[PDB]
Amino acid sequence: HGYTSHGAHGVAVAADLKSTQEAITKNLNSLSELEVKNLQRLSGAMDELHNEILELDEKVDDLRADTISSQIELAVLLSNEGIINSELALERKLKKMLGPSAVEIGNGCFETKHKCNQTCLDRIAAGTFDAGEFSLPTF
Amino acid sequence: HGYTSHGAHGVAVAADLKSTQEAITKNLNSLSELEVKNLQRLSGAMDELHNEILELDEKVDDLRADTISSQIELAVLLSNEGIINSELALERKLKKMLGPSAVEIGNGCFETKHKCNQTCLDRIAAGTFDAGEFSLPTF
Amino acid sequence: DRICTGSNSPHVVKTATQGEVNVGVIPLTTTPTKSHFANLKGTETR
Amino acid sequence: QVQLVQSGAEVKKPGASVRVSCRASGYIFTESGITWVRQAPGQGLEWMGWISGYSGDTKYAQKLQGRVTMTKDTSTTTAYMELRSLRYDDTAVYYCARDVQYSGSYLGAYYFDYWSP
Amino acid sequence: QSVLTQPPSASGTPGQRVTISCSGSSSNIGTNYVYWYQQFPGTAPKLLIYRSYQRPSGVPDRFSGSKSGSSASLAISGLQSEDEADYYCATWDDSLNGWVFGGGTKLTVRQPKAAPSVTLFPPSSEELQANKATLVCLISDFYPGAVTVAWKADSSPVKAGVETTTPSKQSNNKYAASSYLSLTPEQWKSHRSYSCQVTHEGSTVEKTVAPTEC
Repeated sequence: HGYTSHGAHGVAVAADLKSTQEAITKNLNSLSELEVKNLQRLSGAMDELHNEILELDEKVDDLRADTISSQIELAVLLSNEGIINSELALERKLKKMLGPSAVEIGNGCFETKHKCNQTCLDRIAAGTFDAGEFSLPTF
Repeated sequence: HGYTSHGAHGVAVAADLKSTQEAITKNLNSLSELEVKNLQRLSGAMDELHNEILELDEKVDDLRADTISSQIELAVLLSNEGIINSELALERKLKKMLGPSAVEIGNGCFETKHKCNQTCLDRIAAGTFDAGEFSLPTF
Repeated sequence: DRICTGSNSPHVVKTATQGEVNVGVIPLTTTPTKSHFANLKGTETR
Repeated sequence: QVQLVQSGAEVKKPGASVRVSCRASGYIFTESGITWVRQAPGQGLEWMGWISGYSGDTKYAQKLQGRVTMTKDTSTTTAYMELRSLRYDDTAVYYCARDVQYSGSYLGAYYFDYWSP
Repeated sequence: QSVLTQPPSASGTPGQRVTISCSGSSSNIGTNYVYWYQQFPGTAPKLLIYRSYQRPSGVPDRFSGSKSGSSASLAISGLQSEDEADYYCATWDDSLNGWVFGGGTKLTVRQPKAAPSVTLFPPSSEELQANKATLVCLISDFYPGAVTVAWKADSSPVKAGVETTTPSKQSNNKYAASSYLSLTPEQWKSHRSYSCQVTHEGSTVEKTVAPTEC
């Protein structure tokens, strides 16, 4: 994810590393550390003798697998919801270093009173942009 | 939670009671009213005679405790998510009584054209602030 | 004049959407201790 | 008045056995138990085991399983401890004590109260 | 070697508050109730504190029970002369499937604390001719009357053939005690040196003999 510059100077493009670094893997590890008990044949069972008990065993197994599955599905659904809704913060970081020298367009864009070339944009990407250089009100 | 005033008049500090009053306890009561069935020894069991049945009992107990635990953990996780994400509304209440006499900084701050002392700030905390007194456009 | 909105966060809590976060915390848990048996409140106990 | 009265002092050659008696008074024997604790001269306390006055159920200290036996007699409200194969390490004072627990697994959720002389 | 660890000695001037610690593990004090017993010489122990914090009837509020993790503690405030006794902590231990006792702490409340005099006797020539050997370690003039004794063959511990007496109030209300290390002449001859070290109030006084010297 990144930022773009327009004007008669051409079209400049830059990227933000903190956003990218923040961006899912941790989420996955969280999903992957889930642990659940084993479900094996019970030891006094005896296929020939006690079938009924055995049928109930089968029942408890199936029921387990089902429930635990539902739970997982939920965890995932929630997780995906977060990942997609989070996709607007960069906007706020850009607004931070301007001053009211630009207006909020709502398009995720601003209109700056000066012009911004590539070298100018890399400095905003690095977060080192503060303009008294183009002399306009500073936050 | 509250609001702060800066200037050559010193630094004023005030608190908002509705935010504080709104602020977790209800959430806790909601968590605490959860009720679940008992899980005791079954009455026809007989330790000596029917062990296999008994082993299955054990199985159903363990499985229950596990599932219900997962469910709870979820409820809590969700609840905490809400509590932390909610932490930005005060901003909107302050913006309400100004007029466009101040600009949104995005820092959670505004720049007012007049000066505000302690007595002036307590009136915004009380929500009684409307400025025709400092005569500027009224909402 | 500028008007703004306004700590140490050693306690950690678990959350499904935000992962593990630093916060204070209200504990919901206890590890009870082994004691002798007694009479169940509302009920006969044989 | 809760009383415990034991048998007289004993002296034995190594390899023989001792039966120590413990008669109970002043409480409902059949709803309590007896533990036994011993004390080597000038030393600490060693738990030996417990027996129910309700069921005769017993639990002995791991080091003394095999060598020790406890029994009890509801009629005379008396408990007995037998220690076999005496060695010089068995020289000690033997206390009995009223134990509050009398049924269920013996797991130290209860405690013992009054000690005999 | 006790499962619960109690200091051998605790002390305080009359009126002061002294504490006695008791140190265990997860299987015992960590998961179980603690009990305290008080014993005067030649008497049955008596229940002093039960279920970690409770007082039986008769037991003054001067006695107080505490517990934190795998350690418990007995606090005796307003210390008085009649509190001179031995104090034992006990809890169930789920690992050993039985009750366990601390080693017992002796509580001394009327004299300045004095370090022990130690004198160590090698075996006599007479005794060695009878094919026997005994090391005699005599301990005297210490107060309060609680010491622990350790022996060394050269610089490695010896536990076999050691007999220590309980300490005995002596001629001046101080305390004395003795300890013996029985050896074969064979053993005695095979070491450069032997030691008797006496620990008293967290302080050790050592004495050494060498077979070769006279």
